[PDB]
Amino acid sequence: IIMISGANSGIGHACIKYFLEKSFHVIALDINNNNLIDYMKTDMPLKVVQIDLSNSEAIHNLFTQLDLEKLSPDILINAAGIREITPVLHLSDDMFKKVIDVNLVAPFILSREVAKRWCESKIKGCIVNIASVSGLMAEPERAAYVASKHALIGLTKQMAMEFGKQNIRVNSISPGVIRTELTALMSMIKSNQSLDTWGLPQDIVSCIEYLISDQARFITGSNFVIDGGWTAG
Amino acid sequence: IIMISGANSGIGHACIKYFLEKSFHVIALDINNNNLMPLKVVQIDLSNSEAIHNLFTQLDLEKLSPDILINAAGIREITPVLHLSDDMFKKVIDVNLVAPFILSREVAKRWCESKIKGCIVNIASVSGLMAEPERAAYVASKHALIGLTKQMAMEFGKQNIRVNSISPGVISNQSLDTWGLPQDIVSCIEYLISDQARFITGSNFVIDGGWTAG
Amino acid sequence: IIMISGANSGIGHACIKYFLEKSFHVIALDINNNNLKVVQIDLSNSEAIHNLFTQLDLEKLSPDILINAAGIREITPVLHLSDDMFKKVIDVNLVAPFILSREVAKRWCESKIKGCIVNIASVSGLMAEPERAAYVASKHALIGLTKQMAMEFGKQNIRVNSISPGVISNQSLDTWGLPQDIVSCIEYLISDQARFITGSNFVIDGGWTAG
Amino acid sequence: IIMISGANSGIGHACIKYFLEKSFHVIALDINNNNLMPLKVVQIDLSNSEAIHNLFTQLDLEKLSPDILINAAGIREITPVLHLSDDMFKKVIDVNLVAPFILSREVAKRWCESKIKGCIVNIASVSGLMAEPERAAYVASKHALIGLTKQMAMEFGKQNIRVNSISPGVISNQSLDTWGLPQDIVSCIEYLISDQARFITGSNFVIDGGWTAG
Ligand SMILES: NC(=O)c1ccc[n+]([C@@H]2O[C@H](COP(=O)([O-])OP(=O)(O)OC[C@H]3O[C@@H](n4cnc5c(N)ncnc54)[C@H](O)[C@@H]3O)[C@@H](O)[C@H]2O)c1
Ligand SMILES: NC(=O)c1ccc[n+]([C@@H]2O[C@H](COP(=O)([O-])OP(=O)(O)OC[C@H]3O[C@@H](n4cnc5c(N)ncnc54)[C@H](O)[C@@H]3O)[C@@H](O)[C@H]2O)c1
Ligand SMILES: NC(=O)c1ccc[n+]([C@@H]2O[C@H](COP(=O)([O-])OP(=O)(O)OC[C@H]3O[C@@H](n4cnc5c(N)ncnc54)[C@H](O)[C@@H]3O)[C@@H](O)[C@H]2O)c1
Ligand SMILES: NC(=O)c1ccc[n+]([C@@H]2O[C@H](COP(=O)([O-])OP(=O)(O)OC[C@H]3O[C@@H](n4cnc5c(N)ncnc54)[C@H](O)[C@@H]3O)[C@@H](O)[C@H]2O)c1
Repeated sequence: IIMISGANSGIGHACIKYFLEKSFHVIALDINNNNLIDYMKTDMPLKVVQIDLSNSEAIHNLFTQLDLEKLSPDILINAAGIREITPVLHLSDDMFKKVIDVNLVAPFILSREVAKRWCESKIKGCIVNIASVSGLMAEPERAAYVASKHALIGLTKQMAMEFGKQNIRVNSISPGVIRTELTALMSMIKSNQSLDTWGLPQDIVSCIEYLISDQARFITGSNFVIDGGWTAG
Repeated sequence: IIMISGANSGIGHACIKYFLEKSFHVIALDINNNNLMPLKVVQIDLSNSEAIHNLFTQLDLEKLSPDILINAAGIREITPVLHLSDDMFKKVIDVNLVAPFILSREVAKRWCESKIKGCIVNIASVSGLMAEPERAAYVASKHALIGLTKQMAMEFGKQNIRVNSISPGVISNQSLDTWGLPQDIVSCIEYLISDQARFITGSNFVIDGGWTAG
Repeated sequence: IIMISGANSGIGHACIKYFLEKSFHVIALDINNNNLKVVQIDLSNSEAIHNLFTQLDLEKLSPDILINAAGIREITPVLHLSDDMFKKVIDVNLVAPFILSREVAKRWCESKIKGCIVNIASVSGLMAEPERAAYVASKHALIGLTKQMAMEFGKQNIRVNSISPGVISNQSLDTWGLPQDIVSCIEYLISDQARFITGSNFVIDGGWTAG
Repeated sequence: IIMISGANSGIGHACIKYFLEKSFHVIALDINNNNLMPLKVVQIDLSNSEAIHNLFTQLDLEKLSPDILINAAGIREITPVLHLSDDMFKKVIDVNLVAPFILSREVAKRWCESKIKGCIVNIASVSGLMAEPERAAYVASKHALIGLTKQMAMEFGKQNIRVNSISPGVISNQSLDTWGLPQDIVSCIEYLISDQARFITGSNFVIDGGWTAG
């Protein structure tokens, strides 16, 4: 059982399809589901929850439903995220906070909750946080985004230490520019990379597969940068 | 004119005495004032953003705007993560990240409108570079702050607004055989705000007795 | 074809085993050989490297993939660490990766062919330790070098990445790392699934660098 | 007494004026001397480690042990990496990394022997934190030097020997509209050797006008 946030789009949605193909049971979290409706009509082992991850009450109601339905996820993938592009002086309090509530607070809460159940059961859990190269190098017009992505890397490290004794591994992936719904400008992207190729969702999906695998037994608290050389210098 | 949050204790408090004694006009922000000349002391809960907005309404009525922001208000939970509630996680984030962001946006706005230089110094921590147990919020919030620092340094650089951070160690795991003291952090602030710091922006100054070395 | 330095021991030897088993033409380089082209070479000798490349230019053998795993760790108080012991660690741990990396990249650029280099660094490339001045300098240098060479050769599809093993209490996890944790990472990093990965350093360390 | 490599040019040079003018006895170390009061000038190739060992034998016989060491001698190749030869890479390493290693071990030996409380500053670079085109040896050497700073800080910390580095940017890819000047490096050196730097070691001070910010 693998629980994936941001399931309606981009990376999270490429994960939904990939992991259903390899016979995982998938719990999909997203605030929209227009791009999951078709799959909901099938008999695939797919539980879709509609949920505003910025509402921490709704996150409890999620865990109430999972407990009552007897779903303990084995893996959590925190991919849901938002990103502002607005001058910092135009960025309102609420919207700074929204970006924080989705990108940082929600991963923390979902992580505390799955980890509570894993601790209680002696299960060997796995968590992957999708941060960003904005968690390492800043960008203009992105105060909250950079802040939130730096915070999530930090959080990954902290929570790896908190739960390592229980063999719950917690890692992050920091994508560079990946072509999804979230994303002249193209030549600027390339001029800031080393590779002349576009980042795709499959590059992140593959990294997740590596990091949830048995081969990743000794991997915790690390940040895997998947960015075509953006952070190189 | 320097604005200092966390003025009622430790690093912020030590900054009060020191810049008053250097002849600065001081605006002191803290939720407590028991521990508190050109000194405006404000009793304020900095996790309440409505109260930061009202502070600025008062400051604009007073035609009083800071040249310098020191974000030293801060809280550290010590709680096992399973016992760290939603609200406490968020409170730590609202004090340690959201309040520096709001205070910084606000003083940046007025520096940009007045076309005046400005300087912000953010008090982070070594917990911004290295995690520790029982510190989910503290660590995430301090990391976030370091990232906030670099971001706003980039945002405002062209307008000559410098934004830097300091990451103190503790004020065995150290390299030096001495205690970190408040004055070690004050001296670095003094440096970061000075004319000698004209070319320093987006930098994190670690003052930690070798704690982060290895 | 894959070239692996440090082939006689630990991480390098584990790779020889795995990549034969996977059908690769392996080229092992090492000073010792007591444990497939096997070359006995001291990599701290720059003219031996140039000769290996001479020989290899005559045999048609230029690797598709390079794995710099040859390394030595002094454990020496820094006051007793001689000039020559310091240069040697630097010559093996840094200079040789660079010479070996420049040489394969030369042939890849000429042939207009993709290449892949994985540099075995260390968590000592990120966090210092006492009594390891050369080692820590050298592994910090190699992380630097990986990023620089990732930039240098990106637009020729030459990918350059590194791995920072922990030890193969100061960790988060209660197990010991194994040469296979590092081999599995090298495998991932040379895969077609790593098309987008360059300049990155992969930490594989049980949480050692976490905090 | 302050020992300064690279004393003939740029940052080492500007340190010569500066610390002479503040009453330090200075030992200038460089391979050239055309741009060079209690001053001892040594013409020395810092890539030749026999000569270094010589200098210190001599200095011991003159009972001159420096109190402070500034490692500023440096070289940057700008050369495409396919044209960077073995010798060229080794030379950059020998100057930028090996020499500061040796000079540092040599002055620490004497501080430990005499029970002095010494101070070392390493002049690294933003290329110690970020790669650039055509700078394989420079980038590797400068990353090496940050790493050595942390390690020797850890080694000699029980002996109150502080080891720190500074990472100059350029002395558009910056956030500030401005050039670094040697003085920005010199003031930072002055701060790191001071009594207010008592709790500072292992640290890396970036002075780059936002280059590394993102
Ligand atoms: N695409 C990129 O270039 C890129 C690069 C680096 C990092 N990232 C990060 O990767 C992750 C996914 O990015 P993507 O490109 O797939 O984005 P995307 O916008 O295509 O999809 C993100 C999904 O998150 C969901 N989400 C947002 N807010 C939510 C809420 N409050 N409750 C529930 N769901 C919510 C969205 O609705 C969406 O379906 C994010 O964490 C993002 O910051 C993306
Ligand atoms: N002392 C250390 O070991 C250490 C180390 C690294 C970083 N720090 C950081 O340095 C800064 C100052 O720490 P300190 O040791 O001086 O702490 P302290 O507890 O002595 O002082 C912090 C002050 O912040 C104030 N504060 C907390 N919440 C507030 C709110 N909601 N509104 C207004 N004020 C509030 C407190 O009332 C207190 O006066 C903080 O950012 C802290 O995280 C401290
Ligand atoms: N095992 C660990 O805990 C660990 C941790 C971090 C990094 N590393 C690094 O991984 C790499 C391999 O590690 P290992 O555990 O396999 O060490 P090892 O001693 O088991 O293997 C090193 C190999 O490198 C070869 N080598 C050393 N000097 C040489 C020279 N001058 N010329 C040619 N070959 C030479 C040795 O002969 C040996 O076969 C090294 O770069 C090392 O620094 C290891
Ligand atoms: N200027 C910048 O923008 C900048 C940026 C980042 C880092 N740095 C670093 O700052 C330090 C000083 O830089 P600078 O700009 O003053 O450089 P520079 O070239 O102006 O001066 C360096 C000096 O080191 C000396 N030197 C070189 N090789 C020597 C040898 N083998 N023996 C003795 N002396 C030798 C040279 O003769 C020269 O006088 C260096 O370590 C450099 O890498 C400078």
